[PDB]
Amino acid sequence: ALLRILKETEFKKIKVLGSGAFTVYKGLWIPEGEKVKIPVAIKELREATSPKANKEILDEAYVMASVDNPHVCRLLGICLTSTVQLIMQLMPFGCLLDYVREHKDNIGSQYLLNWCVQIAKGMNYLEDRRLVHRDLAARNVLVKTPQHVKITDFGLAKLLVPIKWMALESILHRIYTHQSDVWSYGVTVWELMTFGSKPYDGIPASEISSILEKGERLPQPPICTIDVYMIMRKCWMIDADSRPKFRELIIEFSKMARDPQRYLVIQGDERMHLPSPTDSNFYRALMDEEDMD
Ligand SMILES: Nc1ncnc2c1ncn2[C@@H]1O[C@H](COP(=O)(O)OP(=O)(O)NP(=O)(O)O)[C@@H](O)[C@H]1O
Ligand SMILES: [Mg+2]
Repeated sequence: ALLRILKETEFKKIKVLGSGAFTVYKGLWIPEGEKVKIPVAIKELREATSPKANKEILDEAYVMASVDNPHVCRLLGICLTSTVQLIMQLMPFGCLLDYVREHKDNIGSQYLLNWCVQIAKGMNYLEDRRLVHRDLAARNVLVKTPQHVKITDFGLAKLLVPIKWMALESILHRIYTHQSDVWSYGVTVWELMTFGSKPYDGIPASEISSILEKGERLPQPPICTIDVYMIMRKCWMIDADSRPKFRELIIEFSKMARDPQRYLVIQGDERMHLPSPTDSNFYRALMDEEDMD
């Protein structure tokens, strides 16, 4: 019941928001018998085969329609035609990568650390459900409000290549576990703490696996103390079961979000605080009524 099969005639694509490797549209759901048009997000993929890619897509979409977590985007509906179209809640703020990139001069420690906690809470839920993201990145974290981030694009990757966000065991042997997701998680934290820098900028993807084996890792971002950089460093250990668990990651960034400036050194950090409750409640009443935003 968590996945609504839609007819083509009851939703319309309107404007393109972006496109990657799996095209995302700002669209309009028209419920039958009504005069309202309800904004939705529509992701359309490449070609598809009826004699095959139907249940394979539909059965795995039911999995994606079952994720129930404040920090993981749920698939709401599907339309199975020549193409494949997935309908989800439109998030008007866009991805966290472009967000922190357009707001470099305005992301405090309280936000950054809280975003880590939220991403780890999302990722930790997927593990409790025995599910592997396969494509975690700052571009796959959506901004519902600036105070509430949600992971997106779960289970896309498996049903359909981001070398610079994959663990070595995944580049070399195509092994994808919850511990490989932790690697990608660590890279995402690096994108966030650099305000959106490209990982291994300029280095060809072909050569990433070698530099990992000789022990290149992403550099400690300026604003990071070694406590945070150590945590990052531990995500990219060669031995996957030496990497932190998502559940450990929640507790630690939570600890650090309780004294933000001791762990991140941002200029004027004292003036870029979280919203007052008043602002927070107004935000939620219009944009984010979710049970535990
Ligand atoms: N539900 C959504 N609401 C609003 N914007 C969205 C939504 N889903 C995706 N987008 C944006 O649409 C664009 C395309 O996303 P997508 O096609 O998944 O490529 P990508 O995230 O940039 N990289 P990848 O997912 O790894 O292939 C990105 O700029 C996303 O932030
Ligand atoms: Mg995406």
